[PDB]
Amino acid sequence: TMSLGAENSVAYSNNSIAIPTNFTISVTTEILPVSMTKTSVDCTMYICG
Amino acid sequence: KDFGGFNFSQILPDPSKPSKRSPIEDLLFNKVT
Ligand SMILES: *[C@@H]1O[C@H](CO)[C@@H](O[C@@H]2O[C@H](CO)[C@@H](O)[C@H](O)[C@H]2NC(C)=O)[C@H](O)[C@H]1NC(C)=O
Ligand SMILES: *[C@@H]1O[C@H](CO)[C@@H](O[C@@H]2O[C@H](CO)[C@@H](O)[C@H](O)[C@H]2NC(C)=O)[C@H](O)[C@H]1NC(C)=O
Ligand SMILES: *[C@@H]1O[C@H](CO)[C@@H](O[C@@H]2O[C@H](CO)[C@@H](O)[C@H](O)[C@H]2NC(C)=O)[C@H](O)[C@H]1NC(C)=O
Repeated sequence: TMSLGAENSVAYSNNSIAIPTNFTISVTTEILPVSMTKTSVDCTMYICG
Repeated sequence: KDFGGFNFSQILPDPSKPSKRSPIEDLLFNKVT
């Protein structure tokens, strides 16, 4: 059976906050298709030659 | 569940239910046939 994610319990309390002290500059890739191959079919030639 | 007066019982999972669903989620699953 698959595991959805690693378990993480956030330590919530009514008077505690977590503040970041550092940062990471992260570059991520996103690949998106834009166009396809432009295909034309001669219907008469394809069916009958 | 001390959230400064905010109540989330209707949306948090119900421990009593075997499916571990919220009351709203349980209602949604019941209303779909
Ligand atoms: C802020 O404090 C809380 C509580 O003192 C820390 O939460 C604990 O983290 C340890 C390490 O993973 C766990 O073993 C404990 O079970 C956590 N406690 C609770 C109540 O969840 C928390 O890690 C602290 N934050 C930082 C950045 O150190
Ligand atoms: C914030 O994180 C960066 C990591 O990018 C820390 O930079 C590193 O600092 C150590 C200690 O001087 C060096 O050995 C590493 O080579 C540094 N890494 C890079 C990429 O420069 C930075 O020191 C951290 N700052 C704080 C305040 O924690
Ligand atoms: C949050 O809301 C829940 C549900 O709206 C409250 O639970 C109700 O409590 C009363 C008083 O004991 C019962 O008569 C109801 O039957 C309970 N409803 C359900 C659905 O169990 C709850 O008291 C509210 N407050 C907190 C702090 O959880």
